[PDB]
Amino acid sequence: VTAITKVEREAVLVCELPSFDVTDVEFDLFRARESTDKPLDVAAAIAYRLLLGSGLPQKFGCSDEVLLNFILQCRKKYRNVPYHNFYHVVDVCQTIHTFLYRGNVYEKLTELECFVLLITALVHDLDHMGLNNSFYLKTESPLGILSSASGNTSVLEVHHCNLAVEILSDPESDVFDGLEGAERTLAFRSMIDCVLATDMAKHGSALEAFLASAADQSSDEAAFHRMTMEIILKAGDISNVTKPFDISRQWAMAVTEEFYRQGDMEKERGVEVLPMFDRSKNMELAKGQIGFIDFVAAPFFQKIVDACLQGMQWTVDRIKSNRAQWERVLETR
Ligand SMILES: COc1ccc(C2=NN(C3CCCCCC3)C(=O)[C@@H]3CC=CC[C@H]23)cc1C#CC(N)=O
Ligand SMILES: [Mg+2]
Ligand SMILES: [Zn+2]
Repeated sequence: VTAITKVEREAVLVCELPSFDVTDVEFDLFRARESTDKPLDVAAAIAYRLLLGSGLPQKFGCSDEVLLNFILQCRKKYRNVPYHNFYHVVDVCQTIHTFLYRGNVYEKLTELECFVLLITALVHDLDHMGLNNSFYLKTESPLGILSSASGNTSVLEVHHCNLAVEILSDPESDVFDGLEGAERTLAFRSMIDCVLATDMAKHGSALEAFLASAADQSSDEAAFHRMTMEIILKAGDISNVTKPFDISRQWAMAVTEEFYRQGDMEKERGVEVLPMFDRSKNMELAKGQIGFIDFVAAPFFQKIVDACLQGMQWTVDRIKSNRAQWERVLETR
């Protein structure tokens, strides 16, 4: 990777965010973006203030300047896509911080596990092109061909991991350079394992393994820590429906557009498209969000909360409240 310059660092350091609190469950990233000329500098400043405010990089030997360089090297590898961009990953990092520290999930994990989680949120979708794993496999795109020949169908998640390793190989952006021996190894393994767990083809497997390990904890403490890390990255990743309605709605507009674009691209390529990805078969946003809530997100959050993450109850309450709002949109169309 090329060196981060003094000017690039300075353009982040000048951002003031008076009147925002980045640790709060009601924090609004859209309003932070809209408040400035330079929304990419503001988003970088949010991630910087959040990580330093935690105390964790200081604990684990990561200097202020290595932390910032890492944040800016992540930023340069995100694309100009509608949803899977630098704003998504800064949102995921902020949200995980709320789960650790307002939902008290930090009680279930070591400090080192918490540091790894927050860093991993920023690398978890590096160089995403707005196309899912099925696109690559069905169209025989070159990365699809490499996946099948190679024997791993998590085409996207392996790519994100390759680029995380690339960034951390430069001493100027290695946030894990203060760790020793076995700890350094734990960090790399954890990071990678968590990123691989974000592929929605493993959603059901991940959730079963978590609920099994939570039913003991005692019998295998290490497997419970590992699964808790995976399940919290996954929860941050699909957290848009746990936010204030107007924030939730903006996220939904953006993801929906990436679905449509994939569908246009498959059609172009002679592949027959599922109707959720088809501009021609949909009108309003409401029914899609109600479906995502009923069939994926509401059961996921209620199960993790009931099994041991009791301090995360507000997520369920806000999901139910957003869903009633979409329901009203439908029945008074
Ligand atoms: C805020 O809304 C949303 C937020 C996220 C997703 C995601 N779905 N899936 C898949 C989609 C195919 C069906 C099988 C289950 C879920 C992904 O693999 C995406 C990539 C990684 C994680 C979740 C992502 C969908 C919606 C929606 C909607 C809507 N139709 O309104
Ligand atoms: Mg992903
Ligand atoms: Zn993601």
